[PDB]
Amino acid sequence: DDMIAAYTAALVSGTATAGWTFGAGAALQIPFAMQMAYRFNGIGVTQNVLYENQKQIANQFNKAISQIQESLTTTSTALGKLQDVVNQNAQALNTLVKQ
Amino acid sequence: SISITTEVMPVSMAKTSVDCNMYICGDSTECANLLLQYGSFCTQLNRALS
Amino acid sequence: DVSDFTDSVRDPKTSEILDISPCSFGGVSVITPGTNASSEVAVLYQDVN
Amino acid sequence: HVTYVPSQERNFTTAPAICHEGKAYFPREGVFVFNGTSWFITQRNFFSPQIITTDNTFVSGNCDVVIGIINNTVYDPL
Ligand SMILES: *[C@@H]1O[C@H](CO)[C@@H](O)[C@H](O)[C@H]1NC(C)=O
Ligand SMILES: *[C@@H]1O[C@H](CO)[C@@H](O)[C@H](O)[C@H]1NC(C)=O
Ligand SMILES: *[C@@H]1O[C@H](CO)[C@@H](O)[C@H](O)[C@H]1NC(C)=O
Ligand SMILES: *[C@@H]1O[C@H](CO)[C@@H](O)[C@H](O)[C@H]1NC(C)=O
Ligand SMILES: *[C@@H]1O[C@H](CO)[C@@H](O)[C@H](O)[C@H]1NC(C)=O
Repeated sequence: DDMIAAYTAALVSGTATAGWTFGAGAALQIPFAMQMAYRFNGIGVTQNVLYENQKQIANQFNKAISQIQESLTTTSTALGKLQDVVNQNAQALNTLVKQ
Repeated sequence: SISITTEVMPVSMAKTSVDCNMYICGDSTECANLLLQYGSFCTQLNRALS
Repeated sequence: DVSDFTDSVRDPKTSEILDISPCSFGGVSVITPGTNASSEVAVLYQDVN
Repeated sequence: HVTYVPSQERNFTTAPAICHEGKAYFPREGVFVFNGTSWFITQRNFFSPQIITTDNTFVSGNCDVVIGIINNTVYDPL
């Protein structure tokens, strides 16, 4: 589990520092606001819309992250198929023992 | 030219269910009592089909 | 027990209850290179410290 | 599979927009780079400097709300 966490941390750090370039080749650094303007340009929205509304977009991003973090402590229906995987393996072995 | 092409794809199939007691023994209680040793072999089949 | 294996017995002379356990336990793996490379192997025992 | 791989990178200074005559100019397709002498506009995958004209850029608003806005000049052909 530590190595998988290390892999995901490396992926998230590379996204937050180098953007999209490190998937193809080496990592090419870019400040995060210019990368987000490049992502906005790839939908159809122009580049100025990010730079003129940067604080609102950052606040909405942080609030959505906090919403997911508050939701994961409460609800239990999420992660409902990993539990199905482990339950099915356990039930198969117990059925072998009981047969 | 403007062309229209058709493409057909399957989505589901028929849902089926079986009863071991009616399939294997029928209506005889001797076979029904002899089938209790083979007890966990049909809860498995019903679980798979459901 | 649950798998109809005789696990408990009462002694006919000095009437006490005893459990019977199997005496084979734990998985074993053999690590080898090719047979044409060498005849030396390593053994890994799970479930032992 | 025949693919294109970029290589031999170098670092430049960059700005989001440039403020000229009280209005903010944003690039169309590229980034503003500074190489130690003057500011150019380049494509992101290959380094080929171009001078900053009115055709490379577009105007949006005044230079008071962008963070990182700088002062430079924009070449008009007439
Ligand atoms: C003989 O069996 C009785 C149980 O009926 C037991 O109490 C006694 O200890 C046994 N004798 C010996 C010598 O173990
Ligand atoms: C094996 O025994 C040592 C001795 O205390 C202990 O520190 C270690 O945790 C044990 N190994 C496992 C896997 O529990
Ligand atoms: C990028 O190039 C600049 C030169 O303008 C240099 O100062 C800087 O150290 C370089 N970045 C790295 C990570 O070496
Ligand atoms: C920056 O690029 C221009 C483009 O030709 C060049 O003339 C100038 O010398 C470059 N600056 C440096 C410091 O190399
Ligand atoms: C850009 O020009 C304006 C007005 O000419 C001035 O107020 C501002 O300080 C300048 N910016 C810099 C970084 O010098």
